[PDB]
Amino acid sequence: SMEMDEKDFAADSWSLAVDSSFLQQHKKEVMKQQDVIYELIQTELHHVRTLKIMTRLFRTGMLEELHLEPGVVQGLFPCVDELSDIHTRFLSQLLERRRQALCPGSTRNFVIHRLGDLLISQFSGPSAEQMCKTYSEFCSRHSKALKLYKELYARDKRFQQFIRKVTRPAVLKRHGVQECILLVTQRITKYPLLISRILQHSHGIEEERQDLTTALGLVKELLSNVDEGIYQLEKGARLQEIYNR
Amino acid sequence: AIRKKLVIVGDGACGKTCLLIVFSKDQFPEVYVPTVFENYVADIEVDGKQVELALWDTAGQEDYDRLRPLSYPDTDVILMCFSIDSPDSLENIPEKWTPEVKHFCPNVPIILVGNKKDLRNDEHTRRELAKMKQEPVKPEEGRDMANRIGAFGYMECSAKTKDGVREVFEMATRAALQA
Ligand SMILES: O=C1CC=C(OC(F)F)C=N1
Repeated sequence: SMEMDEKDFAADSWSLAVDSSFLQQHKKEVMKQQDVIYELIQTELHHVRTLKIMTRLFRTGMLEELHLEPGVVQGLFPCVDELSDIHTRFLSQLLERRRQALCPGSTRNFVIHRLGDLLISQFSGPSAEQMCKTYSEFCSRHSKALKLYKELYARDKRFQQFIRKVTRPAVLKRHGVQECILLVTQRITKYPLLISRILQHSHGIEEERQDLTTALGLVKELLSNVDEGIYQLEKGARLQEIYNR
Repeated sequence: AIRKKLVIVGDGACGKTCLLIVFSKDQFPEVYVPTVFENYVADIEVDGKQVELALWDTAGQEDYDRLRPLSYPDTDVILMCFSIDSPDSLENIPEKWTPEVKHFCPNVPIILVGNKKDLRNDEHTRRELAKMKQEPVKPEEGRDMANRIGAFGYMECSAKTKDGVREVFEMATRAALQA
C-alpha cells in the first residue's frame, strides 16, 4: 500500500476517519451506511496489499535470489498477476469514488451516496467473467500451492532462509505464503456480507437500494459459479483417480 | 514459539466473527463492530508454553461446499460454535458441521462453544423463543451435544461482555498442543 491510502484508511471506522465537526452534520443512518462502505474499501486496500506481498516480496524475490526449477514459483503463486490486475483496478474505482466525494479544502471529509452502480459493473460483463475464470483456476490450485510450499520449506535450506528472512518483520506477522493463499481464497466470500450490511442502511434513496440489491444477486451468482468450477489439482495425480472422482 | 492454526465453524447466526474480533482486539468495539474478520496471529502463553495461534473464520462460506474446505488444511484446533439464543443452531451441529469437520480434519480436537451466554437471562430473547415453542439452550444440553459428537470439551462465553472469551482461546491453545 501507499502512505496516502494507508493514512486515509488508518481509522477503525468512517466516523473516526472524518473530522468530528463533519460527522456531527450527518444523520445516524448515513454514518452507519458510511462505516460499512469504509470497511469494504479498507479491506479491498488490504486484499490488494496481500497480492503485492505475493507478487513483489515472495514471487519476484524467489526468482531473483533462489535457484528453483521452472514452473515451481508459478505453482506456489498461481494467477497472482491476473488477481492483482482485477483487484487493483477495482480498488482504483473505489478510491476514485471517495476522492470525487471529498469536500473542497479537505482530504478526509466525504460521503459516498452511489456505490451500487460501481458494484454492478464490477460483478457483471467481461470483468465478472474474468473474476470467475481467475478464481476457479486459483481455488482449484490452492491445495497444490500449500503442499509445494511445505515440501520446499522442509527440504531446501536456501528457501527456508529466504522465507525466514522476508517474513521476519512484524508487519508480515499474519502474511506468510500459506496465509496469503487462504486470505485470497476467503476474499470473494466476504463480498455478500459487506454488501448486505451496506444495503441494510441504503433505503433512503430507492435507486440506491435497487442497485445494491442487483449487485448482491450478481456477487452470489459469481460465487455459485466459482464454487461449481472447483476441483483440487494434485501433484503427480493419475488419470484413473481423476475420472473415478 | 510454535505455530498453531485455529478455525471456527458454525451457522451464520452463531456469532463466530464477533468472538474472533473481540479476542483479537481484547474488546467489544465501542464505536463500530466490523462485518468481517480477515485473519490474526495471537501471541498466547498457556501453562508456560509460548504459541503463535493463527485465527481463521469460515463466515461467508456456509453456502459454498467446495470453497469452504480450503480453510481446513493443517488446522490444529476446531472451535465449533452455536448460539445459546438459537436452539436451531445447536441441532445443526451433529449431522451437518460434525461429519464435515471429522472428514477434512481427522483427529483434530473439536471444542463445542456456546456463544451469547448473556442472552440466557435476557427477557426479549425468552419472549421471542417462546413464540416458536422454544427456550434458550440449557447448560446440560450443550454438554450433552459436546459429549455426543466426541468433542474434546464444552465451553460457554459472551462476545458482548468478554466473559469466558480468553479461557476458550487458551484452552484451544492447549488442545492444539496435545498429540
Ligand atoms: O490480552 C488479551 C487479549 C485478549 C483476551 O481475551 C479477552 F478479550 F477476552 C485476553 N487478553
